[PDB]
Amino acid sequence: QVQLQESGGGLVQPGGSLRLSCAASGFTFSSAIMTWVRQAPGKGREWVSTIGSDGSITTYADSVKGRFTISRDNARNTLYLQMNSLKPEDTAVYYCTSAGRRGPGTQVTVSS
Amino acid sequence: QVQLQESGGGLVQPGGSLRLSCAASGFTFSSAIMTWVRQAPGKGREWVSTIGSDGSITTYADSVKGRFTISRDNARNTLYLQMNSLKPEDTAVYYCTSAGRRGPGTQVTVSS
Amino acid sequence: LAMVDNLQGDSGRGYYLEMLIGTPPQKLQILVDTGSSNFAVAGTPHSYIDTYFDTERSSTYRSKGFDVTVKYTQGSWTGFVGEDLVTIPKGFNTSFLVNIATIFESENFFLPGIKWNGILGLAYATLAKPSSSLETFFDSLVTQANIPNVFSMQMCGAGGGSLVLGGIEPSLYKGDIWYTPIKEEWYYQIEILKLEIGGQSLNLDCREYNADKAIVDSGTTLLRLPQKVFDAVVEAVARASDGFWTGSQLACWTNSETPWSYFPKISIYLRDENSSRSFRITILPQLYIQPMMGAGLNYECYRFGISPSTNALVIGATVMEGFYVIFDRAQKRVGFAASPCAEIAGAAVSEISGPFSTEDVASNCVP
Amino acid sequence: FLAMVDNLQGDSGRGYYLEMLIGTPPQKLQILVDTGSSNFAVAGTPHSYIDTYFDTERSSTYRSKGFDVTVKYTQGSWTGFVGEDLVTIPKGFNTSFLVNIATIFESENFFLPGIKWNGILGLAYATLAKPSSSLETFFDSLVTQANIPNVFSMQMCGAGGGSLVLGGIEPSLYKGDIWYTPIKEEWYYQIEILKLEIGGQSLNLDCREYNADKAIVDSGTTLLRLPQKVFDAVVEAVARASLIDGFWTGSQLACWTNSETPWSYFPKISIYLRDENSSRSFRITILPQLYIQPMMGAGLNYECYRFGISPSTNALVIGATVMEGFYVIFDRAQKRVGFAASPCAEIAGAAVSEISGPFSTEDVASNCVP
Ligand SMILES: CCOc1ccc(C(=O)Nc2ccc(F)c([C@@]3(C)N=C(N)OCC3(F)F)c2)nc1
Ligand SMILES: CCOc1ccc(C(=O)Nc2ccc(F)c([C@@]3(C)N=C(N)OCC3(F)F)c2)nc1
Repeated sequence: QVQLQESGGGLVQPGGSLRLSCAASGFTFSSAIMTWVRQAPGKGREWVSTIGSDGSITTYADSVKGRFTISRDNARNTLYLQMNSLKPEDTAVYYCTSAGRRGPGTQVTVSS
Repeated sequence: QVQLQESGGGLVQPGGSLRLSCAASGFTFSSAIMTWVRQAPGKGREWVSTIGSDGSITTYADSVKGRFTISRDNARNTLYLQMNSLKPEDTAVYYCTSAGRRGPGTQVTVSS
Repeated sequence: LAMVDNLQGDSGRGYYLEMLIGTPPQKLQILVDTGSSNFAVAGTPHSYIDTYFDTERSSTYRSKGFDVTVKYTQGSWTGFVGEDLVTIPKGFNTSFLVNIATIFESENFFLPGIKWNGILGLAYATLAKPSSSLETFFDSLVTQANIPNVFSMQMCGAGGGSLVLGGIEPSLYKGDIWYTPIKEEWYYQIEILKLEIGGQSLNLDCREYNADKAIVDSGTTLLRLPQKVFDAVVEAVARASDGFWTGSQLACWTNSETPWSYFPKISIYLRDENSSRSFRITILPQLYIQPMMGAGLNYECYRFGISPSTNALVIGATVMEGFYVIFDRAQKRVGFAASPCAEIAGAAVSEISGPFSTEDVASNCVP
Repeated sequence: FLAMVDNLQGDSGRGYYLEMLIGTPPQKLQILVDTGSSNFAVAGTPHSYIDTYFDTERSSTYRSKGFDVTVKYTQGSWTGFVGEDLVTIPKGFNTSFLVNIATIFESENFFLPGIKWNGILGLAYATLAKPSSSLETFFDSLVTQANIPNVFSMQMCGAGGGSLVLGGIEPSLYKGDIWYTPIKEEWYYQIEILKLEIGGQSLNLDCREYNADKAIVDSGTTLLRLPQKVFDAVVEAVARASLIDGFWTGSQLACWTNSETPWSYFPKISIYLRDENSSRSFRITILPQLYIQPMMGAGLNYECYRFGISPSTNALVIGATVMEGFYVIFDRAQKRVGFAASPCAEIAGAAVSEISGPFSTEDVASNCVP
């Protein structure tokens, strides 16, 4: 029963760098597909990155490619998103999701 | 009730001529396809010639072609077979036929 | 080994022969009917056929100057009667002059999804319309081609076929041919002595089978039985294993419900030429409990391949497709033989054996 | 999106199915669209009644979760290894998405003869997925990874192929209006039936008989399936309105000639459903062509026919007998099932279903569901 909590978001300057975490409890995390999506204020839900259960298969949105890296540590029930080369257009709530469920979000905000 | 009677059979020399006639009574002769067949002693029946109801369509066995002429005279309910250039192998009983039924036949004999 | 697979079609939409008529030849597809005696083809277009014989395009066609109507229970056809040259491409070098009726007016004759557009009656003169003097197609052919006065047919529709005109072809059968006498030269009327269901005799006087005739008819799909006989047959069949019986409904069974293995053989006993003897022809459930959809699913729906008649026991397609059948008009007799192309999966769907004594039955079973 | 029009093959008898490309390089399989379950499962080994299967060992991107699942159903079952691979849909999508998949290596009565599909796409909700709701479904994967709306729609065009539109509604698939009814629970596509009527007259039955314990829109069920007591009261009413016994139980088919024109004699079957604005209801109707179902198709002067309604023990299943009549919108985001008159749902020009509204929700409970 999918429970998840993201954190690591904050306020950074362009070219900045954050590492988001998503901690899971109550479902079989080490056997679930995991995904990050973001959502700007009154813009669309925007998929970011998906990782297969053991970590070897990761897919990415064009808009973040070469900049962000998805990854997970199955032994600690946690998903990651390494966010480099951050620009203002990355401003949004980052949500981790699995099986139709999502966490509360982490606010990531990029400004000069 | 197809009722038929052949005549004009007889004995002739090789090279000679006979005209066979077949008189019909009690069926619709002027509407009938009509046929001549022949049988020599103990050999199978051999078809000779067929004529359609008005006389215009006539057909012939290869063996008699150009030598025999089939014809009919509807107003007289009579079928004819003009037989020229007879040879020993035309020796046989000749019978006129229609719709399964035949007459008694007429005996033609061609010998030296 | 010339007229072997010269038929198309199937035991439900009929077996038809290819035929070329007139000059130049027009190609028609003509149903083989051993229970009538006219040669009749569509002469005008009709909504359920692809082609027809247009007599105005044949230079050799001649009109007789009259037409004919033929009635059957559910319909009729009316045709101009004429004469023209015909050839059967698979079977014959030359052409022969025959009578043809050209249908310009019919009812219920050409039906949706039929593949033929003409009918070849191979029965005897007595049934030709408008009289027995209208020379039948097979009397013409016999007379004009010098063949024996015999034909024979094999249907491979169970689970095309062959029509051999002027004899018998060894490769179309296996085992012995048994001959039963032709009792009367009209239909192909034969003398049935006994019906057995799943090896039990019906309680019936043998005359019940031959009231008012027992006939062999490639022009009838079902084994058709006088009502009294059909009542015995249903009761006996349903014992040994309601809309179904009447052909009103189909019964659906799954394939592991294995429905063929729970129905009996039906045997028909016929007199040998040696009158003190008989042989039996037998069909299995395969032939009389017929799969209707052929949709290749895990269930099939079936119709009972027997139907009541008023005035005849009609040995139609559904018995004939079990055997090679010889119509030996010369020696007045009908031959039956096991038919190799009668196997489903490789399983036989029919049986022939004999002889059995006729002590038990009257010496003439036809009233 | 409009590329999704006519993406399904098959019929209401053998099911409608979608082409899907799986793994790397892609293997091409035929997947039944099933709105009554929630797993994505495909043949993983050769079988007798299938042409092809997904070989996981020819996929460079396949990864195994290392456990396997068994799904049991009334007659039959299917066991499969659970894994993950990239899928694309040729009709709808330029790219590929990483989804869970069950490769079946052992089943009973799953692949039946003359069936053209070799797998199944369950499009219902997380809750009915095996082995647990936490196994992400294909539709939650695609919704997430492709940024589409959380809606799909389906049109079935084999009364007497189809379009499956993932991520919305395509207007050229319907005519008139879409009426929506509430999804009552998110497991099956469970909705509320308020009233059944045969030939303008109602059945003497409580609205709660109908939703026992659930009325569901199921694309993976051939017939309209009615609880035994509803089944019996429908049959008695249909018989009374016309022609007809084994026909009712599916064990026999009635054959009628062309001109005995069978359809003229049976009555309309109308299902009343609650509108989103609850004071109202609408009515989806099917006519005899959809529920008296021609079985031979040989174009002869007769036909034999199946009764396309059947008893269920405890489920009212609006399967293909009804869904063939309408365009159906599974609007998960808004918790509602839409229905609209479907252009392709006419046999010889005549429409074989109808949709109409609105009517008043007096003479029936505030709530008709257990
Ligand atoms: C092989 C069985 O499949 C078949 C399917 C249809 C048919 C068929 O139409 N037969 C058919 C159609 C019209 C018709 F007029 C006839 C006639 C003259 N011949 C027979 N013996 O019986 C009825 C009949 F006197 F009216 C037969 N036959 C066989
Ligand atoms: C257009 C409808 O026609 C159809 C024809 C066949 C089929 C079909 O095979 N369905 C089918 C086969 C196996 C199976 F396992 C299922 C499941 C999972 N889905 C549903 N909803 O109910 C039964 C079930 F839970 F078992 C369905 N479906 C539809």
